[PDB]
This record gives sequence, structure tokens and C-alpha cells, in this order.
Amino acid sequence: ALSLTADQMVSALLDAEPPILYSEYDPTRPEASMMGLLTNLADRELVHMINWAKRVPGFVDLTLHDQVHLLESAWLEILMIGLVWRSMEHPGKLLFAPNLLLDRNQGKSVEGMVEIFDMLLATSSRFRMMNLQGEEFVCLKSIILLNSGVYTFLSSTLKSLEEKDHIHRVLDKITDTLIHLMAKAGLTLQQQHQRLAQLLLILSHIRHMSNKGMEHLYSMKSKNVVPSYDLLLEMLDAHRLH
Amino acid sequence: ALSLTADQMVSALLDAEPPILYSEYDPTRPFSSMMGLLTNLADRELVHMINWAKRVPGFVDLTLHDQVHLLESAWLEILMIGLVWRSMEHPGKLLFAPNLLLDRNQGKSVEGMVEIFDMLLATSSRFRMMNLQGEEFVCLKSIILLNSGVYTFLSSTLKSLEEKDHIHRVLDKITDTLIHLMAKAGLTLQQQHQRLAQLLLILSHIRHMSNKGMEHLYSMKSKNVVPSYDLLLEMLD
Ligand SMILES: CC/C(=C(\c1ccc(O)cc1)c1ccc(OCCNC)cc1)c1ccccc1
Ligand SMILES: CC/C(=C(\c1ccc(O)cc1)c1ccc(OCCNC)cc1)c1ccccc1
Repeated sequence: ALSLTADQMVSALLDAEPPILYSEYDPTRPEASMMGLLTNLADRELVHMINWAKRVPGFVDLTLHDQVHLLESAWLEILMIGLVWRSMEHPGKLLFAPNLLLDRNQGKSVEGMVEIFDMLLATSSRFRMMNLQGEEFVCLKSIILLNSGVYTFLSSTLKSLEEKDHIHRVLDKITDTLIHLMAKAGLTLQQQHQRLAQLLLILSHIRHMSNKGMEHLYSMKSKNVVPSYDLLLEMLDAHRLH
Repeated sequence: ALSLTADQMVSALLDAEPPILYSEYDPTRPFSSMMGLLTNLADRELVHMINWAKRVPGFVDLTLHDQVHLLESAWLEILMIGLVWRSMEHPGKLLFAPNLLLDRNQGKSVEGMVEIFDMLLATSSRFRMMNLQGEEFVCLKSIILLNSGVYTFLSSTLKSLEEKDHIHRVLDKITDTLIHLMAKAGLTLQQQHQRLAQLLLILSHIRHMSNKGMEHLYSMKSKNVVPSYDLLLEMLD
């Protein structure tokens, strides 16, 4: 897993991509329905996200507790970068699903999105201006999975030191993979390091948007909206019986 | 400022460093008051932060309104990365000021720090394990200033496009500078790109910690605690 080539890593990540899901509304029927639609869509995406995470090279080498911690920290960032990616070719709008495309004025009335709708649109625009490639996108999504929770392993066991070292080794292999993609494309070494930094700085903005989103979700005080550690544990703690 | 060499950029940033300030308490009186000490310390740091920002190459080429927007987004991240930096050589503790060093158990009783004390300690430990250098630290703090608010200008005027392009040129020049520092130190090209990414990924964690801190500050409902756009505007004028 730490022995994949860059091309093999990219191939693995592309193979592991989850599907784009639909909103569950009757398209023959005529608000506050937006949060209901989004909550339902995110619930169904989360199941596929768990399957995807298990195929990110290196991720299933971690303990199940550490897998759960990472997913707990990252899942809304991962939903949001997917949203931004799908919206890249739809300026001024967010493609929540192929049947749920909203513009900014419509977003103005979506619960919890008073700040974040415009932040997501700006991110999508930035991706378009950089001409972000699918291979780069899947690298960034893997980086979020591995990085977002790594500085909150409040554990100091020998095993935890081993876990963090591994996570940093996988992150390093993804950095190498991103650089290789840029070299294949013919970028100079200076352009490669500049572009690597541009992409990684966007991750800080995705964290920001996720924190603002999570603030809203907790404010709802709805028992099942933020996935619990124990729920994520049940989905990740698979048997081998299938 | 887009014509500085990497070495000149580093010297400029090192020259521009703000001082380390002290907490204001009677060192002869007992101890227990932490949020009051920290809000006062942050208030006095903010004035020096504005002077520092104006010496970050490229920053004053921006409009006043865009300078305010950047500082409004970034100022707690900038305070927090400074805190993490001065705590690097104090494992298990946070050096809020040279006269205000608290351990983890003491942090347990500090308002608003139920989550972020441990997060700041983890960041300091990560800086120590990477052997972060002062030259790298000042580059990262400048990146935070230029990056944190750049995807929230919510403007598409020709002037705004010009402003965003400039911000990214300055960011690109700091990336070049970071890479040059790593090359001077003898890192291979592979080690350079890996270390650049490690450093920039820590910035996401600094954003996380600032958002958690800002949530607590807004919860205080204290009129002067979160600096207003208009207050920052007066200081930046
Ligand atoms: C930014 C849109 C958004 C959400 C979203 C973003 C990308 C997707 O692929 C699917 C849903 C969001 C995500 C999760 C939501 O509820 C969690 C349900 N249990 C996992 C509710 C809404 C939302 C909006 C307001 C507040 C927080 C998130
Ligand atoms: C992490 C410690 C912290 C803060 C701190 C961090 C680094 C410093 O150099 C100085 C102050 C902090 C910062 C700002 C505070 O009030 C803002 C006052 N107007 C600018 C209050 C506390 C704090 C603690 C709880 C909630 C939010 C921030």
C-alpha cells in the first residue's frame, strides 16, 4: 500500500470513486423541504463514502477506532468537496444532485446556507479557474480523509505513534502522486510546487465551510443528523460474511 | 514586492515580526480570570498584528477594504499560530505569554478551551516533530493572512479580479520562498514537496481551531470581543 506507484495510486482512487446520487423527490410534484432533501441525500452518500474510504490505500491498515475518528472529522468536508467538484461546470449554481440544481437567489432561502452557499460557489469558481483535473480531485479528497482528524488523536500509546506515522506516510505518497500528475502534464518544477500549494490551501477553505455547516447541523438538535461515533463504528465495523 | 528574491522575502518577514507581549497581571497577587487575561492580551497583540500585516510584502498594495477583509478572516488564526510557535519548546503546555504558562490540567478550567487546548498542544507537538524553523513559521503566518479570506471577497468587479490575482501572485512567491528555504537546508526535491505539503496541511488544522475559538467568542455576546470590520478599518485606515 506504501509500495504503489503514483499511477497505481491514481488508478486505485479513480476506481474507488462513489456514485453521484439523486435527490429523492418526485419530479412531477411541485423550501424547508431543502434541508429535508439534503439531509436524506447526505445520509445515502455517507454509506457509499464508507465504502470509498475503505478503498483509499492505507486507510484499512489503521485500527477501526482510528478509521472512525478520521471519518467523524472529515465526512462533511468530503461531501462538500464533492459538491464543489460537481458544480464546477455550473457557474453561479450548486449541483446538489443532477436533479437538484439551485442558483444563488434560491440558495438565499436554504436553511443553514446564509454564508456557505456563496463560499461553496467561490470554491467551485476557483476550481474552474485552476482547471482542476479529476485525478487531482481524488487525491485532494483522500488527503482530507487522512488529514482532517490526525491532530486530534488524543492518544500517546505506542500504537498511536505507529498510526500517526502511517497516516503521514500515506499523505506523503499522495503528495508525491499529485506532483507526478503535474509533471506528466508538463508543468515546470516551479509550477508544480506552486500548484500543489494552491490546491492544499483550498483545503483550509473546505475545512472552514465544513465547520460552518456543522455549526448549523448541531443547531438543529435532531438526534440522527450528525452521525455519531457509534453509528460510524457500526458502518465501518464490517464482518466478512458477504 | 513581487520582485523580491526568496532571501529578501524571508528577511522582510523576519524584520516585521511582532513582539511577544506579556499578560497584564500583578505577579505578586494570587492566580485562578483566564478569559480576561487572554482577551486583554489579544487586544494588545491585535494592534501589533496590524503593523506586521502592513509589512508583509504585497499586503498594502491591496485596497483598504480588502486588507480589512483579510485581517477580519485571519486574525485569530494568526494569534493561534503564534501561540503554537511560542509553545513548541514547552511540551504539554501552552505559553500564552512568558508569564502565563498553563498545563493541560489547568487548561481544563479555562473558558472556551474544552476542545481547543488539546488541539493547540497537538499542533505544537507536530511543529516540534517537524523541527519547524522560524523562517518557515513567518512564511506560514503570511500565507494565513493572504489566504484565509481570499475566497470570501464576494466581488467580481475588474478591481476585485485584479486584487485576487495579486493575492495569488504573492502566495505563489511565498511558496517559492518556502521551497527555497528547504533547498538551502539540503532537502531533496521529493523531501521539499513533501514538507511543503505537511506545512500547508497544518494550516487546515489552524483554521479548525480558529473556527472553534470564534464560536466561543461570539457566544460571549460581549460587544468588543470580536473585532468589528469598522474597528479593523480604523486601525488599518
Ligand atoms: C452545503 C449543503 C449541505 C449538505 C450537503 C452537502 C453536500 C452533499 O453532497 C449533501 C448534503 C448537508 C450535509 C449533511 C446534512 O445532514 C447530515 C445527515 N446525516 C449524515 C445536511 C446537509 C448543508 C447545508 C446546510 C448546512 C449544512 C450542510
Ligand atoms: C487559544 C487561547 C484564546 C485566545 C488567545 C490566543 C492566542 C493569543 O496570543 C492570545 C489570545 C483568545 C483570543 C482572543 C480573545 O478575545 C478577543 C479580544 N478582542 C481582540 C480571547 C482569547 C482563546 C481561548 C478561548 C476561546 C477563544 C480563544
